[PDB]
Amino acid sequence: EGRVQHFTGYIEDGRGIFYSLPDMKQGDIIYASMQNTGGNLDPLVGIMAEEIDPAVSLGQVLEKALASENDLISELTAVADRIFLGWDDDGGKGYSASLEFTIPRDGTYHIFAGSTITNQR
Amino acid sequence: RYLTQHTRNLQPGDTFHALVEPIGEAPLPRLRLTDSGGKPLAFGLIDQPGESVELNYTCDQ
Repeated sequence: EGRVQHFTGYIEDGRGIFYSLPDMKQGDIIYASMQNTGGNLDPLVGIMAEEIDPAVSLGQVLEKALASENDLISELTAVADRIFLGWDDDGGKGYSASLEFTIPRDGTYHIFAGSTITNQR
Repeated sequence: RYLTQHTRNLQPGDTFHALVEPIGEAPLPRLRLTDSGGKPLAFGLIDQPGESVELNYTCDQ
């Protein structure tokens, strides 16, 4: 319709790909969908006004050695909202990653794409 | 040293409850609730008496 593009790439161990929006439109609906095609990758979509790499912030949560698993869930949710403007769910049989966001502020924004911190055993 | 059990399918809007009661003065274990894949959903909590671990969860999928 308005502006739709297809993006393909590879995700390494805890490494993402940065995309920068030239100018955010006013009163627009942004739809982001990402599905894994190979491997056990868990999709995750986030956006941020700045271009600061969140690998250090996400790595600290993974590096946490707290016995209680409630902290891991709480820290992940808190660090996502306090840094990323918006984020979607990871994995799942249905919509693996489908985030709708409207920013009525204009300007250049950076959309982030990467993985999450889960377990598969 | 690890115990895992499977449950039946849950309809949307249903709840879930679990409880652990030690018998032979054994140390309190750690209990958590995940899905088939393994993604965590809830974690056990220890109350003030320290003789029971209670977990509650509701599903929207």
